[PDB]
Amino acid sequence: IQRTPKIQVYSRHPAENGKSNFLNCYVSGFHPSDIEVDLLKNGERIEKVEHSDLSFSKDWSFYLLYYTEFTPTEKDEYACRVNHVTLSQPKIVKWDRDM
Amino acid sequence: GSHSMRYFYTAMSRPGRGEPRFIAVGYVDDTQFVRFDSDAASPRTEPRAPWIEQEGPEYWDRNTQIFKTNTQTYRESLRNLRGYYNQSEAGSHIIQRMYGCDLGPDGRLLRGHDQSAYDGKDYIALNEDLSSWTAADTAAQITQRKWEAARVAEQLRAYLEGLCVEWLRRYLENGKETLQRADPPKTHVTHHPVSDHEATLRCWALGFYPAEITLTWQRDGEDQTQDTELVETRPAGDRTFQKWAAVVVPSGEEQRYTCHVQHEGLPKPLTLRWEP
Amino acid sequence: HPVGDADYFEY
Repeated sequence: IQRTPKIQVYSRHPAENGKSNFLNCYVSGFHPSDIEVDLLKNGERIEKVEHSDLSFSKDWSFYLLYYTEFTPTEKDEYACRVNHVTLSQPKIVKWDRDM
Repeated sequence: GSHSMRYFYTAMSRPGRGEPRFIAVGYVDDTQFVRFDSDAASPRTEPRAPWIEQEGPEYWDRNTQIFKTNTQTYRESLRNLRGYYNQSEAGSHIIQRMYGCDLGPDGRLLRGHDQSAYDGKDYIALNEDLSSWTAADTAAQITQRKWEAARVAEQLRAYLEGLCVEWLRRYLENGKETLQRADPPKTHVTHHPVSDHEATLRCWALGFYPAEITLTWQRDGEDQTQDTELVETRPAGDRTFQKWAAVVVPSGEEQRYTCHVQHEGLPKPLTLRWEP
Repeated sequence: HPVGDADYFEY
């Protein structure tokens, strides 16, 4: 009936502290299409996040890319927070630069 | 190479929250080139790739007319399907449609597609003969009967063999510097101890286009399908894609593992190992 | 370019 989102959090370019980059949260494999996605910096919602236009894969599941500019540092923590009808509570996935 | 054009329509009802939303996006291979969203402040077909911008006002007006009409038609279709499944007016439902044409590496039509789903389940699909339908259930049989009566397949066949291919070839030429350029993956292997007797080897592919790629790990020349963690290919946001494949191996056995990479952008498939 | 089936593709 419904499909829960897969979530990947990652950078557009290899991460280098102090160098501007893009933080991506890719949500995929989900159904139906309504979904809530925030990018977090140290646990706070980043304001002006953009996303791709709704599309879907051959199995009908939807996917979206959310992204924002960011400059990674050693201390700052980034994450993606996702809510969907299939989730009893929002799921938070931390950015791990090795993933 | 081989190329395809696809339009993806999503029509979603939302009782209590206005009329059903209709979105359409158009792709050539893995590159989106147009969108239309009935929820936009001023709904119109908008370019999403530089190479489509040169199309004239008549193109944009015609696209927008089609999508505006579709917005209304899909609202009727959503009502129809609710009725076909005896569903209440309370729930939100979705029709999805994906259709388009595939060309082989010589620009000839390989096959056409026109498939629909309701609430994420196969509903009705035009068969590869572009003449007959496969309906998933008795509800879709009603649609099938309607479409057979309205000569729908005949009209889609004309489109799929005609304008679909003509336009796709036009786009491929206009955007040849990108659409007909395959960018190979930049590859490397990383090593991460997970304990005293095991370590993770992760094979990376970055910056590739198109998205199709194969990343595998072998141990002693044998594929390690069951033991490999393979993430979904993901968009980087600059047109390219990324993927990795990981395997957990006994410490000291790292050199027995090889990562193999195949990508259209690679004349020679790659074989990599961890390089400490 | 999309197909102009809006006038006949009602499910």
